[PDB]
Amino acid sequence: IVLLSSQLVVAAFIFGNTCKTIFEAIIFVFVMHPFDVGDRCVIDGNKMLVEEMNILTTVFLKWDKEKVYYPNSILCTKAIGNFFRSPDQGDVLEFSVDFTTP
Amino acid sequence: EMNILTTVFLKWDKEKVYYPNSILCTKAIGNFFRSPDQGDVLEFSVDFTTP
Amino acid sequence: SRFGEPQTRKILEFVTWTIVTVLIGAFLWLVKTTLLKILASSFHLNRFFDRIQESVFHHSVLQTLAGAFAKWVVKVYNDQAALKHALNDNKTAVKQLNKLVTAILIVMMIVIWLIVTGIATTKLIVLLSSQLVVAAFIFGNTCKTIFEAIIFVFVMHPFDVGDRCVIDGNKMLVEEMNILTTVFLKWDKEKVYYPNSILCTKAIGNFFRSPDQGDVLEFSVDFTTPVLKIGDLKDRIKMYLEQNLNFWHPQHNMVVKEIENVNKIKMALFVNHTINFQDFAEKNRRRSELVLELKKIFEELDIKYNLLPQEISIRN
Amino acid sequence: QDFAEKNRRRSELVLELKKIFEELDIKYNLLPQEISIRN
Amino acid sequence: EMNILTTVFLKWDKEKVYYPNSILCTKAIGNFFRSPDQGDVLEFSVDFTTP
Amino acid sequence: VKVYNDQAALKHALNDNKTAVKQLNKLVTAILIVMMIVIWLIVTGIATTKL
Ligand SMILES: CCCCCCCCCCCCCCCC(=O)O
Ligand SMILES: CCCCCCCCCCCCCCCC(=O)O
Ligand SMILES: CCCCCCCCCCCCCCCC(=O)O
Ligand SMILES: CCCCCCCCCCCCCCCC(=O)O
Repeated sequence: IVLLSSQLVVAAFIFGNTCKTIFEAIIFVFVMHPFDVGDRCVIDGNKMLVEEMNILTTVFLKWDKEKVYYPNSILCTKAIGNFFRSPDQGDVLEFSVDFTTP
Repeated sequence: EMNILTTVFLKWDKEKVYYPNSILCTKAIGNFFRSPDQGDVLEFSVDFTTP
Repeated sequence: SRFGEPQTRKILEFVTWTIVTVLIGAFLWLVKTTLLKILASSFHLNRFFDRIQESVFHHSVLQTLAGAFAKWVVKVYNDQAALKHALNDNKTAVKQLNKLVTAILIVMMIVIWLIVTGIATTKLIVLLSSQLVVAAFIFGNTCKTIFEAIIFVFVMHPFDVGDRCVIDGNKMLVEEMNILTTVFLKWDKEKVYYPNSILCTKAIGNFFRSPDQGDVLEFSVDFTTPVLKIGDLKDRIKMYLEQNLNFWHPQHNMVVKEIENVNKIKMALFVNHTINFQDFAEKNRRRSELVLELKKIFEELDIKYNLLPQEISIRN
Repeated sequence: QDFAEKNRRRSELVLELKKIFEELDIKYNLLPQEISIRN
Repeated sequence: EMNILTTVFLKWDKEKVYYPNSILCTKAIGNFFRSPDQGDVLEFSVDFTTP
Repeated sequence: VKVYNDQAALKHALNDNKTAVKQLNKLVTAILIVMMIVIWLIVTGIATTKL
């Protein structure tokens, strides 16, 4: 019994960090829950559609439908926009005219 | 809205943004609500020869 | 490259414990074997079973035929090769995992035997304990790295061998997969060794696994272009796309984006290809023809862009 | 959530702005350049 | 030359450069020697009115 | 004389890619010697347990 417990401690020392990552990803997916499948999200300015959610990764489609795999261990530290959940959105048209325009 | 793990914000165009508190807490945050009357600037230029 | 190429009392106590240790060993052996079999199988069985069956079908057909055709025949052989390479790399990776695990299993069993049997004495236990602690630091990052690499390769599995992937804007073909590295070919066929410990933190694109992809043609026209010519441009583009349905889906959008000064209107044409971008050269050939069609339409409709006029004052 | 639709609506607004500038005769001009000629 | 702690490289102008292996271990490394025949690109532009 | 000069050039060209192995050998050996000192101290019983 002692020997078994001793090795669990060693394994923790060595692999605890990967277990930590998996757990953090679980919290991101089930507790924070920033998006669902089919939502358009904005990550680093990229407007992407969520195709699939998993524990370790999120699969998105870019505007040109390239499939992209993001580790959840990375998404956990980003600010994520979600258009699906947004209220009516606004916009801007910028332009310029001559100084002398009455 | 506010929560323990994440703060939710709306941008000027109203997209909804989920922003983890674990990153937000290491940033400097301005707050216009709590601010006193604020100031502003108009920059412009004129010709050198203007008297 | 594979792709892209042109005192019987004490004696019995001893024996009893030796037998127990041996059984522990067998148990762990069984566990080890089982986990590797699961990993090795599920990796492919639940992902490309169907590609294997397609390959078998086409070869059955070729054998039958023997009793753009050439382009088809070549594609059939290239796809079979890709599956063979994926299969061999998986077998290799699993064998490498097998060696790492077998070796640690053997070592721990030696230690277990020595201590449960009473052979190791207090001083030996102290030294073994220290050796393990020191090793824990030295090989600490290595063990972590290998573990993460295993999860990346077998669990996350963002790409297979032969897939055209996009990493940090670099469109690269996967040549080989291993536990510590992935080998990629760049568009100019430079061979790149890319560590998995880095690749594990990136967003990785995969064209092979993508649905039909879209594209954009951006352009500008003069601000004075009559709205009627803008309407004719939209109509002419629609007719072009509808006459080439082997290349383009009927759905497209013309977006007017911006008015700069009162001189320029910025526009973009959004189109949809009938292919994904695994064949990059083919994508560019189809796009190239669309760009030349846009050229032709502008000439026929007399769509122009002029620079703003400059007023000049002359002193002597 | 639907970008193609957003852009269609925005495009019509951009073209309306174009139309208004033309009808109201709103322009932009470059600053005049004085030239001295030494032949 | 290659050693355990460092790799020594020559730049195009033959400057001798010493890299810690500890930093090379985290880089993507191209290898021309091991590459298949390589390709290239010539970019250019022409007038819009070119027939 | 050309044959012997070419032989020397080739032996060096081949030995140049094995320098890392020679370095590893020295490292491993140093470790091995230390391990054997410790083994000697323990197996002969000369060392005591407090030390
Ligand atoms: C606490 C960690 C121990 C378990 C280690 C095994 C890896 C975590 C479980 C993987 C679940 C499947 C993840 C999604 C895979 C996919 O992208 O299809
Ligand atoms: C590792 C454990 C994490 C869970 C402990 C924190 C509890 C959740 C904190 C709020 C963020 C998620 C919002 C859920 C909706 C709600 O309950 O209001
Ligand atoms: C770090 C400890 C060893 C890891 C397990 C064995 C090696 C795993 C596979 C990585 C690639 C090494 C083999 C190919 C080398 C080559 O390119 O010739
Ligand atoms: C024996 C421990 C020494 C500590 C340094 C660890 C590496 C072992 C020594 C081998 C030499 C490493 C390369 C340095 C360059 C050279 O040898 O010229």
